[PDB]
Amino acid sequence: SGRDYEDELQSERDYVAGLYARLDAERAQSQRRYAAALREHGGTAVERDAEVRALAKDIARLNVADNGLCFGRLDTLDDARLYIGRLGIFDRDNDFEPLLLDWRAPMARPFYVATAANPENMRRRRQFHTLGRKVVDFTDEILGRPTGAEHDATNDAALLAADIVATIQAEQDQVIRLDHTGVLVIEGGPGTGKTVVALHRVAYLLYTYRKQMERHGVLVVGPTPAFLDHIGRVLPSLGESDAVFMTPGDFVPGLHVTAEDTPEAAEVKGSLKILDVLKAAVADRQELPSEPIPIDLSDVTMRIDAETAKWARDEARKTGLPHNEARAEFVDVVTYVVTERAVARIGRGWLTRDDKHAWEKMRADVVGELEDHEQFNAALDALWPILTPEDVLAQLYTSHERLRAAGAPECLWRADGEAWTVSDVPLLDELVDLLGRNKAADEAAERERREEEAYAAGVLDLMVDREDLMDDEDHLLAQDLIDAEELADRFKEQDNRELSERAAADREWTYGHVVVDEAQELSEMDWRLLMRRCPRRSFTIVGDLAQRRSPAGARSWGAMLDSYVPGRWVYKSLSVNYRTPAEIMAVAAAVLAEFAPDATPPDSVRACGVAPWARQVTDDDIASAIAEFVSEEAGREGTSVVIGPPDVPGTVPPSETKGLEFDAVLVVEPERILADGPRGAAELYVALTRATQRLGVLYRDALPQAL
Amino acid sequence: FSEIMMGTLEKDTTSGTDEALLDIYRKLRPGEPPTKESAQTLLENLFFK
Amino acid sequence: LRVQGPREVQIHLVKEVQEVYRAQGVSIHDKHIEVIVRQMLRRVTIIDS
Amino acid sequence: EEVGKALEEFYPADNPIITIVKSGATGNLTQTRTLAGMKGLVTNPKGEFIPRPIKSSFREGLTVLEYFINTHGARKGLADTALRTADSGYLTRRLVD
Amino acid sequence: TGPGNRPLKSLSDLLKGKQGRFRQNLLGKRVDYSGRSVIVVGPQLKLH
Amino acid sequence: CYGRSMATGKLVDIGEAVGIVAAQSIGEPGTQLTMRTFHQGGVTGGADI
Ligand SMILES: [Mg+2]
Repeated sequence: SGRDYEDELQSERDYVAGLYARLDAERAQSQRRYAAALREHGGTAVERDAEVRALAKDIARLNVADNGLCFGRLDTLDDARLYIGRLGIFDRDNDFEPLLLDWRAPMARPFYVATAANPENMRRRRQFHTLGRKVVDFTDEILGRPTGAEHDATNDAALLAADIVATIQAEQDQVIRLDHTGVLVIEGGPGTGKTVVALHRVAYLLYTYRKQMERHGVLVVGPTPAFLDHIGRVLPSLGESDAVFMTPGDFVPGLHVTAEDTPEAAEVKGSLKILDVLKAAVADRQELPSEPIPIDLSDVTMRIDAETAKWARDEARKTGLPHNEARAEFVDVVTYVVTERAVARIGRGWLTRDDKHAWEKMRADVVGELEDHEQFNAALDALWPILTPEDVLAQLYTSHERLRAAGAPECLWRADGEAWTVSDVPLLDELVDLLGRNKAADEAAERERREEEAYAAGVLDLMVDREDLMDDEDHLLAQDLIDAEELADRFKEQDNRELSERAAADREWTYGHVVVDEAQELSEMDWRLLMRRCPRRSFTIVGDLAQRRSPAGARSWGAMLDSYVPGRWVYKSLSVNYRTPAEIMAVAAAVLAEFAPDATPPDSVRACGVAPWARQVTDDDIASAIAEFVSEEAGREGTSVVIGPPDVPGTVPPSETKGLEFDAVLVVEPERILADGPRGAAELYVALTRATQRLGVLYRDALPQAL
Repeated sequence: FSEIMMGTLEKDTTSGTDEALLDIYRKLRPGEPPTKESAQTLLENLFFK
Repeated sequence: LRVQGPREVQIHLVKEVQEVYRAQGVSIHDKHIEVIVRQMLRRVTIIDS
Repeated sequence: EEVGKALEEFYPADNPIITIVKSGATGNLTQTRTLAGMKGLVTNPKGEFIPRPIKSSFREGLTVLEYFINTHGARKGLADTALRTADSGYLTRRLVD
Repeated sequence: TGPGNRPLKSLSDLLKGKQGRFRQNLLGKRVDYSGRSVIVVGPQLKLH
Repeated sequence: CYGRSMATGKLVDIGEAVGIVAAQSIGEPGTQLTMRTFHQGGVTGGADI
């Protein structure tokens, strides 16, 4: 943080403060005029309403714009400066030369469309990390050949400075400015900075198609909301009111699952094969009575047997409707059979095949009694009950006979059925399609609606009629323009909610765009759910196949992105590695030799000033060793981390550190990480690749075979 | 060119011209027998002739 | 009502209604609004007898 | 606003047109400005202001296009006034009940 | 039911339906001893 | 407690129909207040106060 950086930050703060002062003055003037117009307009009612609504809309816009007025700044090759913000601010007494450009204005288009390879006559791009009315700091980016003298938290410009650069920039521009609007897959290797390219692509796509996505919304899926953070940073309106974030464990609304499942169970629970298992399991609930059920009508004892239940189930399954909908057919046929048997024995020998006037009435009486019969309904509930996903899975896992019926493996046994895991969430979401709703209807709401409409009709009747007006001439009456139904609805709650929360609480919502980060972790069922929740097939998918820790994660993109958009998805892989040194890249490749025979890695074109280091740990010196290391590194400069299993208190687990980059990294005892399931090698690869400048290694006896 | 149309086609649980014609006929004439001749004829006589 | 009690909620309601009526340029004596507001808070719900 | 202020300043204190208003007997200064100063802005059928105002005054006489755009608010007001009474009657019936 | 399918109105049904008593009228009466006419300004009249 | 009768200036007489007077007084100026938009289209009007 050089003194020049501090001076620049102070100057930007002063400029933003001046902008906010002008905004406050405009707000005060608008509020004063709004109050005056409400009080003493003195004009026609329509004109008064128009002016009042315009002023109120302006005041609301100013209120919205208060949080983070200025996004960033653009420098033109002509030396001119452009400031992008939530509002357009112009100086009235300086020929309206803009002091702040609305982000939707054409002149602000380069802020989103411009790239290093293809700048739109822009030299440098800036972004302010706004916080309320204060700017914490800003990051600079050069839209051209890197200079190496700029400042930014990512420090990507400095690493790029340390042709190869032209080729990298051209590849990144080709990825970003792709004209496709369907499924796009980005898979760069470690150190290639594919995350930055993905964020830029998302910003460009959301800006270009903003007019047709402000109502569908955007869904962000991943371990961390960092993508949502950037969307809010560059597109605060969409992020605040249109963007929804959901970790793969939060697909089902209102169920914040966090528990993990063992590989033996997860690998099978996450596959499409489970769809057959779910269908069989719900079919099992269509069971039969082991012994005849005495229905015991009020007058004649009656019996249900296995054969009538057999026939009823056959009819229901023939219908093919969901469980709760085929319940109607099952109950209808059972009721008809029982009614016929009961009528045949009530009117003993007399009424059979007589005219409708007797047999139909007897049938109606029997059916009416049955509908109120408690034990008959209890029996109908004993077989073919009303089901919910939670109940279905809870009673499937906890019983050891139903798993055999459904064809599930013996491995997904667990004693407690209510202990949901992230792998059970997609099955809970899926089961809703299988089960459905039993034609649910509301009665109290209809009564309230009827009463309110009747009250509105009475109000309209209370007004004077045209037959006996006393005005000088005939004129429009309220009854000629509005009816009781519309007037009643005019005074109802009319609840309104933000699009973000409104969509977050709906399972059936279809989003305009889906952003997936670390996509290699998602299984077949997660992809099925996501593609069900986005019919437009507009996806931005980011990840690396070699870095998955979930055993059910995608083996390859084609295995996942081909059953929905075969031959229509676009694939782009970033090549060069510059965000990590050459020694770290060599270590990563050495680990990579255990994954695939070829495993084409991202070639490195940069080397660090100091090589990595390794040491042994003896007589339990790790406890003080980690403290000494972190004290030495943190106090010097930059951000340093310690990576290892939770067994060491001072270690950050690999499950959390995947999405971050650090100047210094210390991996402790890689053997334990290598022993952490089938993906231990991938975990160690990830942890080693997190390093950007310096890497330290602690091992017990000897370095891993690969190294 | 449109993904929504392709999705609708994928989720359309009807195949062949005759089956679709029968579905439309039973939709417009629920109480009439599902004869193929009428199923083909009504659609032609509804809009195109 | 929960925080302050029946007295303060009635004052709050009268103040809020008269605020709108004043801002919109209408002059009504507070007692007319008080007559209406009184009828709103005439019941007590029993939790335990 | 500035045209209205200038018109208010210009008129003599004993002129009948402004004497009728200032005494409080009838009218308001907005009507006087519209009659003499300038009509101002008018609204679309949607209720939104048209950017181009009616710079003419009824003393001078509006042009064809200005008159046509002005008719929108006049037509809207006839239905607006009729519809305004329904909500008032609804609330009045509630209050009486 | 009797003829057709219509049910027979019971005694309590005289006090429940839309037609019956315990019912208010939103429409007003028409009243005798009343007249109507145009109004013109009489400036010589007193306030009463 | 009600005090002066607004219409006459003297203390209210026993039997005054104060409630209906208050209701009429509150409801009469209701036409001068701003209302919800009369157009059927558009988004819900709760965003703007
Ligand atoms: Mg008249």
